[PDB]
Amino acid sequence: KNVLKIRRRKMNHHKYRKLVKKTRFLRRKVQEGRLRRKQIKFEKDLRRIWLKAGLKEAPEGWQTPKIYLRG
Amino acid sequence: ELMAWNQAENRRLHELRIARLRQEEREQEQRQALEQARKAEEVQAWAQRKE
Amino acid sequence: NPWVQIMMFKNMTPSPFLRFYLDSGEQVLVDVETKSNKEIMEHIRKILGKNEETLREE
Amino acid sequence: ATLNQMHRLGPPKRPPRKLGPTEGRPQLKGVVLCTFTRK
Amino acid sequence: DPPPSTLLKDYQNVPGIEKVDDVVKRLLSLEMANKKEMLKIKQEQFMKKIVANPEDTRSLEARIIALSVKIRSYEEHLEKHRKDKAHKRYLLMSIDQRKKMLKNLRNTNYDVFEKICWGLGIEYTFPPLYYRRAHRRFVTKKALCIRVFQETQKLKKRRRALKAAAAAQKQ
Amino acid sequence: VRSSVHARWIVGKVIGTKMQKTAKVRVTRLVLDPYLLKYFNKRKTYFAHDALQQCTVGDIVLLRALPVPRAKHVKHELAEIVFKVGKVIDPVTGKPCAGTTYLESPLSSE
RNA sequence: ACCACGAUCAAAAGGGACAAGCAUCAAGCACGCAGCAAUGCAGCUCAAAACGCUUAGCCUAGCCACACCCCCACGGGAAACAGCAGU
Ligand SMILES: NC(=O)c1ccc[n+]([C@@H]2O[C@H](COP(=O)([O-])OP(=O)(O)OC[C@H]3O[C@@H](n4cnc5c(N)ncnc54)[C@H](O)[C@@H]3O)[C@@H](O)[C@H]2O)c1
Ligand SMILES: [K+]
Ligand SMILES: [Mg+2]
Ligand SMILES: [Mg+2]
Ligand SMILES: [Mg+2]
Ligand SMILES: [Mg+2]
Ligand SMILES: [Mg+2]
Ligand SMILES: [Mg+2]
Ligand SMILES: [Mg+2]
Ligand SMILES: [Mg+2]
Repeated sequence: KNVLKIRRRKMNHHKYRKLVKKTRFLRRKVQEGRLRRKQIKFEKDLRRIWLKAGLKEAPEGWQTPKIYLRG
Repeated sequence: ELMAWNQAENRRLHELRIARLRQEEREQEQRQALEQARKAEEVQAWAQRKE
Repeated sequence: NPWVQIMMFKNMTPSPFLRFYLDSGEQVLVDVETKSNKEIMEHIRKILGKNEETLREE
Repeated sequence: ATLNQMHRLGPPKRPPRKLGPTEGRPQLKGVVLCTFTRK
Repeated sequence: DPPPSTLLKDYQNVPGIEKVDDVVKRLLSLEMANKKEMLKIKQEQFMKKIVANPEDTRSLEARIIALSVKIRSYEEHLEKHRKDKAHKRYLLMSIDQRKKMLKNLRNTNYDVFEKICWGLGIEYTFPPLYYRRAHRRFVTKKALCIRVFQETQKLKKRRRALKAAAAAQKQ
Repeated sequence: VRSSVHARWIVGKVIGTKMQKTAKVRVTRLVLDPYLLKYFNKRKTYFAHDALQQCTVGDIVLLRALPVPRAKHVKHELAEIVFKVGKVIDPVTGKPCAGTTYLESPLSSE
């Protein structure tokens, strides 16, 4: 058979890889900011829980971990 | 009256079941007799080969 | 009989049987081994089904 | 699909209908900003 | 494991095997055989210890015992061969097949199911109701929600004593 | 004889025994699929009071409605264990069975 | 009329049932049980779709909801045609 459908996908993937290459430093700064907000959004969800349960502070000895950092 | 008739229908079917099971034991015993005979020869043959 | 619970059980016993639970608390055991499906339907109609008169009235 | 599969998914769901440029309305009032010709 | 001096399952019931030379006893023992021969002795030991009819090999009990011996052999194999993915697969499949057998034995013959579990040292476990990844966000939140519950319970008990104390003072 | 509970008699399978004196029972009913006109099982959970804690996960039980619910979710009591898990007694013969095989022959007691 | 120790009608309460789309909303976070109580146990819901977001008055002899807004209406904002005619 022909390979015209494969060729369309080939070009799409090539241009995508080429776009990612050109903007890989901007995309890295954007990804970092998203992970920071993701961590903040997670921290708020846990604070909402203990606050809606009647507690005024986090459970004694509880520290919310950083679950989105590369480390 | 219908519950009593249903209990009587169950007893009738039970008598047929006991008759059916007795005829199956006689057949089971015949088969079980041959298998033991065959199984005994195969053991004696296997025992003689090992001896 | 949309409001009657019907539950099926496979291979739990050596022979097939129907059991009905009545509001009084009585239980009706119907042995169905060796019976055709048409005989089972006619049996349970006789012992626990409304007769044609009771249905005509309704 | 099997009957069990058709049961699980249920009746086919139509895609929500897209509203055109009139936003599902027969006519709209407008104020002319500019006139021109198109090829 | 059975002692190495144990005779093979085939030669254990031949007449006069106890009067042969010691050399002949070594050649018909487990010491001079492959591991598969030692597993046949283990299976026979479990069959006589557990099942009612040790000669019924097609019963659900015998299959669980036979498969349990294979499972132990795979575990011993993988103890020495930890990167053997082929045998790691056979072990996990065999464990799953035994659980399916135990489920069907528990449903049909509970008295025999109990003797199989005692005899083979199996702790039957019911499967989890849901299969879903416990990722970091869920694991952390579930831990926090349990700590919040534990703290709320303590505070609710310190609101019982103060109310109790004040009520007594009125008297 | 009156009760405020809707389901007066229901049979189900015990799926939980972790509550004190309470068995969690899965009850299945047949429901007609209006489009396919085929009946499919619809399952509902009922809590049943089990005073003697005699219920085992997997046994078929008969539940009777209580006159009034004894708890938020406990509206029924254990009336009868129909099929004890792995210890079924054949109702037609009264003999113990393991699946489709008899453990004691009906011919033993004639 | 009066009571029916009833009938009719019909609240509150208890049980059951009850829209659509989205699973890129997949976990909810106290949502259970036992006990006269004290208190004890750690459970409860959920891919057979919980929790959640969005859309919509509905199952039309009619029904539900609302009645300027703050779900409510002591209080507050404020000064009300979603009664008819009318602007
Ligand atoms: N999700 C469960 O944990 C679960 C539990 C019991 C039965 N099932 C059955 O699994 C099938 C898939 O259900 P779906 O389409 O809603 O899920 P899905 O395929 O959309 O997967 C969603 C979640 O269910 C899990 N899952 C997927 N297939 C499963 C399977 N065969 N058995 C168990 N878990 C599975 C996935 O790992 C994921 O956590 C259905 O037949 C369902 O009845 C699923
Ligand atoms: K309002
Ligand atoms: Mg392209
Ligand atoms: Mg009401
Ligand atoms: Mg899915
Ligand atoms: Mg998206
Ligand atoms: Mg609206
Ligand atoms: Mg208002
Ligand atoms: Mg107005
Ligand atoms: Mg007007």
